[PDB]
Amino acid sequence: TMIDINVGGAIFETSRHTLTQQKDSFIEKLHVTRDKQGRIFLDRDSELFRIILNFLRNPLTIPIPKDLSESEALLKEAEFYGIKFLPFPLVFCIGGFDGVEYLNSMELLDISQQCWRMCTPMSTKKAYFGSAVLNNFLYVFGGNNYDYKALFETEVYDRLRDVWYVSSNLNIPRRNNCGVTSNGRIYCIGGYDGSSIIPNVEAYDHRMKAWVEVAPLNTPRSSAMCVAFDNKIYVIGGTNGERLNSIEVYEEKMNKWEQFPYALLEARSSGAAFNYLNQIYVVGGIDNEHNILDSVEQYQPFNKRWQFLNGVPEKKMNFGAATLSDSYIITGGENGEVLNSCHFFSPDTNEWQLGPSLLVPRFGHSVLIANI
Amino acid sequence: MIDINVGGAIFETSRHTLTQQKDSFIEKLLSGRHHVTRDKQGRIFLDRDSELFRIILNFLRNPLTIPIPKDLSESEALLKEAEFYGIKFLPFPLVFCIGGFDGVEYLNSMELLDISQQCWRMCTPMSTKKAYFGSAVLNNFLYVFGGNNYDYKALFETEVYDRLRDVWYVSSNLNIPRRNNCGVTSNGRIYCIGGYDGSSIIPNVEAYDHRMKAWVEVAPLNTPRSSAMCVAFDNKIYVIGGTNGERLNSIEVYEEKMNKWEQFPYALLEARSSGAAFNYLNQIYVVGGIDNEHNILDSVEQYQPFNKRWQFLNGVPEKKMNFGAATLSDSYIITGGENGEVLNSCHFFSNEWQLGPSLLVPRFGHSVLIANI
Repeated sequence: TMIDINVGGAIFETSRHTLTQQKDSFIEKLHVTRDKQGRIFLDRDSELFRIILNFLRNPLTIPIPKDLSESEALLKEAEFYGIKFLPFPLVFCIGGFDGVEYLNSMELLDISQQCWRMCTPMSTKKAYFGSAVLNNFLYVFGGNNYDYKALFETEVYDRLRDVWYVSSNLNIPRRNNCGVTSNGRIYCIGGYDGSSIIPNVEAYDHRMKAWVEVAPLNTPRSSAMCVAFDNKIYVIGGTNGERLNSIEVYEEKMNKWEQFPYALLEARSSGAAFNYLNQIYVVGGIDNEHNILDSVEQYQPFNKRWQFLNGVPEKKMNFGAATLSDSYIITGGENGEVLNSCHFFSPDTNEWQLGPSLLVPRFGHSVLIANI
Repeated sequence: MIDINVGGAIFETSRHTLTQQKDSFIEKLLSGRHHVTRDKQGRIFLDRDSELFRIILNFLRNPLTIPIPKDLSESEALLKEAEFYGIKFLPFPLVFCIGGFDGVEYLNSMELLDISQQCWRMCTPMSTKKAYFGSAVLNNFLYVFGGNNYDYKALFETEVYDRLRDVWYVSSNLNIPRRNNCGVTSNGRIYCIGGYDGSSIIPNVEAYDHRMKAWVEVAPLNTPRSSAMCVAFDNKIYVIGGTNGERLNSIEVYEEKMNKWEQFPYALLEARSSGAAFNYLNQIYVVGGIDNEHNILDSVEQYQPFNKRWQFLNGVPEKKMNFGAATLSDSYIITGGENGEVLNSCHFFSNEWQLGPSLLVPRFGHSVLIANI
């Protein structure tokens, strides 16, 4: 059957099938407001709707925005309508160090082909940088290479236009800083400014289009792990001369860091932390006896203590990692040797499934997930 | 955290994991919208293969990693099983472009349309290079049968592509070798219709039965055709147009229940071969080709059974014949072909025509096949 819709004065003729192929989207859900001639009416931008409708008419073909603004405009619009351009996540592996060279190369996990393919490189070669996703653009910031002990540059990846661009500079150049997204902002936490280990924390606001400094950590930390959920930011472990087992909590709403009452069982840096439901996880890294770890710690809010789980199949530090909808993926790292190995963790079993291997073995790199 | 009982084996998991695919049969089960059977210990119970479920459950826990079957048997067993649960291993269709002729060489190469990168990528080639072969999908395996190259005017060989295992293998031989034969799947069998046997234009029709593992001959066409166009819907098979020396405009309908081809009362007014036919809802569509006045066509004809007549619609953005083409959900894809030059262009049809990405290797006499695993 065939629906007419009025979007911002423009009329679009389509079928019920086309507009509701995506369950629970806003357009599918839509007494509604109608125009004089009876048609469903949306006071939204017609041209953006047009592009989205052509996408829905053939979902094998992804829109190509004409510039940065329409690209940002389109993703925002699609989010309002509840539309996804791809029914699977895009898993990216960025930068790092290969053993002798710093890298600007990027790898994308090809679900169809069940392997990693080389993808679009960023402009600056670097390892050990903060990274995060904001409105499904990829952000990388800080880091170091052969020309600089610490960097202030921020690069941003626009997938739909397939291009990297240069964004705002960090106030304090640093490496081994932690990046996390919390409530519409990117936070840049701790690290090493080139001469000392710092407590400083910066926030990126996209309306401001700028990095601004916010409340610092109570303890300087480099190579800490961070994770954000439930309007809080957790910074875990890291090193200031000794590896730490302490944890600081940022109440986003109060711009205040408090000490977290429950330390790690194993003090560590250069690992990774993540979140599933109410629970926090910590994986890999290196301890204060300089041992590279495979151990995993889960924090159970019910019991208010950290407990170990089964470890990762192989020990590693300075890997790239990120959570997906079902899983947690881990890529590369170092452990005596430079690694290309990848594993998925399921909170359904707390076990680790082997994944496809990176084309270029690397550490000090990042993993980011785009859900466009 | 749910416990489920499959073939006596117990699996501990979550509702989240088992309901990720909306409206799958297993989601309907674990969401209370369909009668469930339970065991004494209370758990949901499924009288099915335990090992196949294990493989599927591991898939569901990480849908970025696709199961690799250990052999042909399990590969078929798994797809059949996933189909029962209503589960797909990929959330998009796999669109393949196979074989053909590039202008100078016959091809065994196959291209896969990469949705992520929005381009065509080279895939696993079949073992024999050929153009003008019949093709079809059956239980999400790709089949190719017949064809020709510089060494053979016609073929009886059938190759089959298994995507989960990423391998081609040989199947049963055709009874009558052909090139310029037409392929269709109807009620569990692949049909091989018409063509050129190496010596003449023939009317013969063979059906492949997967249980018997044999091509078995059935009722022939009333009129020999090579390069005809075919389609199956409403439990019937329609063969349209083609050539026997001159292009034809006649159309034959096959009733399986009577093993008989009848003439279709509404012929094309305009005769053609080397095109394509397809189905959307109740209507028959016919696209491109070449007429008896030797014009390479871009026209599209729709048959509306309600009004009992053929009508033209919006054409293909360009004229082409001997292209590969296939239907997706809501859409229709058309790739390559010839119009003086060998083409690599692609287009999607709904009632408009959208431009697509272009093939790596321009080709005609090839097929397009779609796997939905």
